[PDB]
Amino acid sequence: MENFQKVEKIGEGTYGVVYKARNKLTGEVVALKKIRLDTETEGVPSTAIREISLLKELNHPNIVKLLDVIHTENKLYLVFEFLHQDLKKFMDASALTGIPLPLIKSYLFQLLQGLAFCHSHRVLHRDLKPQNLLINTEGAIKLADFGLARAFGVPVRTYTHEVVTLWYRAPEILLGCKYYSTAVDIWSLGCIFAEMVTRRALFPGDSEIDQLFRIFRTLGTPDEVVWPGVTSMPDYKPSFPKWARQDFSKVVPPLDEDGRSLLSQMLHYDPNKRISAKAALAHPFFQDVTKPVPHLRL
Ligand SMILES: CC(C)=CCNc1ncnc2[nH]cnc12
Repeated sequence: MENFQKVEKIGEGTYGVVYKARNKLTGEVVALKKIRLDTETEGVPSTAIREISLLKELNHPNIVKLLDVIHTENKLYLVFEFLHQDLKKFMDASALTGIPLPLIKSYLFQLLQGLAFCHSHRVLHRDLKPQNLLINTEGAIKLADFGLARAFGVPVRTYTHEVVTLWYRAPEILLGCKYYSTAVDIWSLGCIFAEMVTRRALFPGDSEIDQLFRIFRTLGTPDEVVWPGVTSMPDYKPSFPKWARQDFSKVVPPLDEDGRSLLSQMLHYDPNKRISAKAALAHPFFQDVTKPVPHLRL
């Protein structure tokens, strides 16, 4: 765009390149995202424009602010508030010592607040992953790209030919449910929570079926007792191997009883039984939550 001076390429997201750019008028550094490469023949649907415009109104201190929407030359650029680091980078940087529990608890608490806010307005993210969880020097964490999947139906091989991670995908999505709920976001967060604690991805599948079988090997193959209606799901197959559920004490050491209790509720098979963001904020796990300052050198 021309009202901005790019100052860097922050990377390549799901929808296009993300640049660090300086707004020439204001002088504020912002995150500029050019949307959808190649696949955009129509002239940018009025429908995505309308969904996006709605997001401009969704403001919360734990939601990365959508500053502007620029449909120029029949192209779309979303201007977001800029944050210096994402959680993926931070975790890689805390690989040897781990992220302290107090920090983990504060980050989870703030994430659940942003989520409860979006969920109350019937807005879903549906593509939560460490990469779109941004952190700053004050101890805050914010959810990036909330509601965009609804605007632009999420693909796997990006314009950069990159393969979209399935590691945080909820089982109802993997089994073909097309009317997914706010529960999908809680499943993803449960997975990110377990990853922060153990310093290893919970379910690093490399194909849809590998993703699903890794979930089954750990949580047990779902049946009609734990998930009523599972066997009627589109991609459900009577030929799925039947695996037993493992003990969470073995899955997420050394998380204490409160954390494991919370995690198991975030990881319920049945989307309807899964804990909501709102109820999770009330869990005993957060009784001693604080807001500590992270360790980052930019
Ligand atoms: C390309 C990508 C995966 C990196 C992280 N994204 C972001 N990085 C930095 N500032 C931002 N503001 C909005 N989104 C932001």
